[PDB]
Amino acid sequence: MNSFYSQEELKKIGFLSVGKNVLISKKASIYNPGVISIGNNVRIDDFCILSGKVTIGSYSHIAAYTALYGGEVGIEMYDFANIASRTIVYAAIDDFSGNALMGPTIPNQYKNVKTGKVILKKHVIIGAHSIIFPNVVIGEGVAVGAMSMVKESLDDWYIYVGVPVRKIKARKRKIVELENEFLKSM
Amino acid sequence: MNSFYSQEELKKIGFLSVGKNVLISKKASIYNPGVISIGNNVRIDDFCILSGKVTIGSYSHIAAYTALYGGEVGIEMYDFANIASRTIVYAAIDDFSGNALMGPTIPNQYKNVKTGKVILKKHVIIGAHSIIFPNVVIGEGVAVGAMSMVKESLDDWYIYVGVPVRKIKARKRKIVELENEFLKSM
Amino acid sequence: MNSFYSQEELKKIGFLSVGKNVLISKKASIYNPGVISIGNNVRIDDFCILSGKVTIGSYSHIAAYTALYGGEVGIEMYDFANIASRTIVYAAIDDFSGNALMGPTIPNQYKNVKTGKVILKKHVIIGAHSIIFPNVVIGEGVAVGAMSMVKESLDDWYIYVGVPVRKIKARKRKIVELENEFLKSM
Ligand SMILES: CC(C)(COP(=O)(O)OP(=O)(O)OC[C@H]1O[C@@H](n2cnc3c(N)ncnc32)[C@H](O)[C@@H]1OP(=O)(O)O)[C@@H](O)C(=O)NCCC(=O)NCCS
Ligand SMILES: CC(C)(COP(=O)(O)OP(=O)(O)OC[C@H]1O[C@@H](n2cnc3c(N)ncnc32)[C@H](O)[C@@H]1OP(=O)(O)O)[C@@H](O)C(=O)NCCC(=O)NCCS
Ligand SMILES: CC(C)(COP(=O)(O)OP(=O)(O)OC[C@H]1O[C@@H](n2cnc3c(N)ncnc32)[C@H](O)[C@@H]1OP(=O)(O)O)[C@@H](O)C(=O)NCCC(=O)NCCS
Ligand SMILES: Cc1cn([C@H]2C[C@H](O)[C@@H](COP(=O)(O)OP(=O)(O)O[C@H]3O[C@H](C)[C@@H](N)[C@H](O)[C@H]3O)O2)c(=O)[nH]c1=O
Ligand SMILES: Cc1cn([C@H]2C[C@H](O)[C@@H](COP(=O)(O)OP(=O)(O)O[C@H]3O[C@H](C)[C@@H](N)[C@H](O)[C@H]3O)O2)c(=O)[nH]c1=O
Ligand SMILES: Cc1cn([C@H]2C[C@H](O)[C@@H](COP(=O)(O)OP(=O)(O)O[C@H]3O[C@H](C)[C@@H](N)[C@H](O)[C@H]3O)O2)c(=O)[nH]c1=O
Ligand SMILES: [Cl-]
Repeated sequence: MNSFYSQEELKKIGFLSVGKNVLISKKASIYNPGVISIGNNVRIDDFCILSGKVTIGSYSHIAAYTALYGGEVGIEMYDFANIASRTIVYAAIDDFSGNALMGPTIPNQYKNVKTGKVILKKHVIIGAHSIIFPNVVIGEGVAVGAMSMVKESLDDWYIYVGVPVRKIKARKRKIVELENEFLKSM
Repeated sequence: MNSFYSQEELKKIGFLSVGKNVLISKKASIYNPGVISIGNNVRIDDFCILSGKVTIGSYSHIAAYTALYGGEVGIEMYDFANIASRTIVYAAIDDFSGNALMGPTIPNQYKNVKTGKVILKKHVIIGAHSIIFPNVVIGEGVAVGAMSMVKESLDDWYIYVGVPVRKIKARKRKIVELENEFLKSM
Repeated sequence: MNSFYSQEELKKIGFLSVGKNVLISKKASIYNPGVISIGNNVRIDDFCILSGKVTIGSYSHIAAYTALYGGEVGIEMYDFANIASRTIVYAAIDDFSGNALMGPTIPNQYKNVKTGKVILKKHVIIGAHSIIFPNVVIGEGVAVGAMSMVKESLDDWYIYVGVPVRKIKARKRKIVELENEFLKSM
C-alpha cells in the first residue's frame, strides 16, 4: 500500500509547522518535532530520520533512508529542493583529527564539534548515497551526483560529483522556467 | 531468532506469486505486492523496500537495506542472482541535467523520467552499497564490487568496480558447474 | 523524543552481557543476543543491525543504519571506538570470483565463505557509509574517512581514505591525554 500518516495523525506529531499535502512515512523517525517545519507538498519516505532543527519548504521529496541531523544550528531546504535515497546531511560532526574525543557518549568539553547551518537552495538535487557535512550552502540549482561527498559551499547552477566533489558541468537552467509554468496552472 | 514472516503471514500479503521456503523480514517494506513474484529459496532482510514491479527467481538473497524500485517497467532477477546490503536498483530515474523538474511531488509533464526494465541475469552478484540505474541489463555471471555505480548494461562473465564501474577482470564460470551439481543433488 | 529501551527492557533481550547507561534503539535489530556483549556508556541508533558475535566495550556510539555481521568469528570493538552512520562491518563474506556459489540460500559445500575476526582497537573511528571486510585489525587510534572501504589491517594512529583505503596522514594523539583527563574526573 503506503505507509504515510493521515493528515489527521500529522497534526498530532507536534511539528513547529506542517503544510498541506504532506506525506510522511510511519517508518521514519522524528526527534524534537517542535523544531522541524515542513511547507506544502513534501514527501518523506521509510527509514528516514529527521533529528533536531530541520526546515523544509514545498515540493520536496526526502527519499528513503535519508538522515537529516539538524542539531541546534539546523538544516534548511528551499522550495523544489530534493534529496535522493540514503543521503546524510549533518549540521554537526565530531573532529576526526585526533585532537578530540568523539560522539554522544562523551561530554562536550572533551570534544571538538564542528557545526554550522546547512542550506540547500532552491532546485538543489542531492544524488543517492551522498553526504553533506556542516556549514555549507549547496547553491541554487546545484546537482550533486550519487555517492558524492560535500565539505564546502557549492557554486550555483553546477553539477558536482565525487569524493570530495568536483564541478563537472553547468546545470541547465530550464527548470526555472518550468517552475513558473507549473506554478501558473496550480 | 529472526524477523521473517510465517508461511501463514506471507500468504496474507497478497503476492502476485510466492514460492516455497521464502524468508521475508517483517521489517522490510513491500509496496504493491500484487505486482511482485518471488520464486523459491529467497531471503529478503530487514529494511529492504520492494516497490512496484519486481520479479525474483529462486536461490536469491536480497540483503538488508536494499531498495528495489520496479515502478512500471519492473526489475527482474534470474535464478542464483544475489544483492548485498544497502543497494538501490532503479527501474525509473529523474533527469538530473536541469532540463526538467524532479520527484514525486511534481506532475509528469514537467518531468523527464528515464525508465526501462532492469535485468539481473543468472549468477549476478551486486556488492554492498551499489547503485544500478534504469534500462540496464546486468549480464550473466557479472560481479559488481562494493560501492559500484552502474549506469549502462554490463557484458557477461566480468568483474566490475568503481563509480561509474569499469571492467577489471573475468569472472570464472566454475559457479556454473556448481549450479548443475547442486541441482542434481536437489 | 528518543526511541531507546528502558534499562528494564534491556535485561529482557538476554545479551551475553550488557553494562550500564546503554541506549539501544527499539528500531535496531539484534540477532542472537546470546553472543553479544556490551560494556557501559554505549549508544546504538535506529536501524542498526547486530547479528551473531559482537563485542562492544565502553564509550561507543554505533550510529544509525550501521550493520555489524559478526557471524561466528566475531567483531570486537575496544573502548572509545566509534562507528558513524550507515557503516557495514563483515566478519564473513562470500567469494566474488566465480569459483563458488553464494549467499545464505545455498549449502556451505558449494560456497567459499571468507571468515576472520574484525577488531577495532581503542579510539578507532570509522566514518559514515564505510565498509570493513573480514579478518581486519583496525589499529588503535585509526580514523577511516567517510565512504571508504577496508580489506586489510590498518596501522595505528593513521588516517586512511578511499576505496580501498590509502594512508593519508598521521592521526593526532592528543586524544590519549584527553581520555586520561576525562577518566580521572570520574
Ligand atoms: C552525476 C550524473 C548526473 C552525471 O551524469 P552525466 O551528466 O550523464 O555525465 P557522465 O556520466 O558523462 O559523467 C561525466 C564525468 O563524471 C563522472 N561521474 C558521473 N557521475 C559520477 C558520480 N556520481 N561520482 C563520481 N563521478 C561521476 C564520469 O566518470 C565522467 O568522468 P570523466 O569526465 O573524467 O570521464 C550522474 O552520474 C549521477 O550521479 N546521477 C545520480 C542519479 C541519482 O542519484 N538519482 C537518484 C534518483 S532521482
Ligand atoms: C570487487 C572485489 C571482488 C575485487 O576484489 P579482488 O578481485 O580481490 O581485486 P583487488 O582487490 O586486486 O582489486 C583489483 C583492482 O580493482 C580495485 N577495486 C577493488 N574493489 C573495488 C571496489 N569495490 N571499488 C572500486 N575499486 C575496487 C582495486 O583498487 C584494484 O585496482 P588497480 O588494479 O587499479 O590497483 C572486492 O574488492 C569487492 O568489492 N567485494 C565486495 C564484497 C561485498 O560487497 N560483499 C557483501 C557480502 S557477500
Ligand atoms: C577523512 C577526513 C577526516 C579527511 O579530512 P582532512 O583531514 O580535512 O583532509 P583533506 O580534506 O584535506 O583531504 C586529504 C586528502 O584526502 C582526500 N579525501 C579526504 N577525505 C576522503 C574520503 N572520505 N574519501 C576519499 N578521499 C578523501 C582529499 O581529496 C585529499 O586528497 P589529495 O591529497 O589527493 O588532495 C574527512 O574528509 C572525512 O572523511 N571525514 C569523515 C567524517 C565522518 O564520516 N563523520 C561522521 C559523523 S561524526
Ligand atoms: C519508498 C516508499 C514508497 N511508498 C509507497 C507510496 C508510493 O506512492 C509508492 C511507490 O513509490 P516509489 O518511491 O516506489 O516510486 P515513485 O513514487 O516514482 O518514487 C521514486 O522514483 C523516482 C523516479 C525517484 N526519483 C525517487 O527518488 C523514488 O523514491 O509506494 C511508501 O509508502 N513509503 C516509502 O518509503
Ligand atoms: C540480516 C538479518 C538476519 N536475520 C537473522 C536470521 C539469520 O539466520 C541470522 C544471521 O544472519 P546474517 O545475515 O547475519 O548472516 P548470514 O545469514 O550468514 O548472511 C550474511 O553474511 C554473508 C557472508 C553475506 N553474504 C550476507 O549478505 C549477510 O547478510 O539472523 C534476520 O532475521 N533478518 C535480517 O535482516
Ligand atoms: C539518531 C537517533 C536520535 N535519537 C534521539 C535521542 C538523541 O539523544 C537525540 C539526538 O540524536 P542525534 O543523533 O540527532 O544527534 P547527536 O546526539 O549529536 O548525534 C549525532 O551528531 C553527532 C555530531 C555525530 N557524531 C553522531 O554520529 C550523530 O548521530 O535524538 C534517537 O532516539 N534515536 C536515533 O537513532
Ligand atoms: Cl541505509
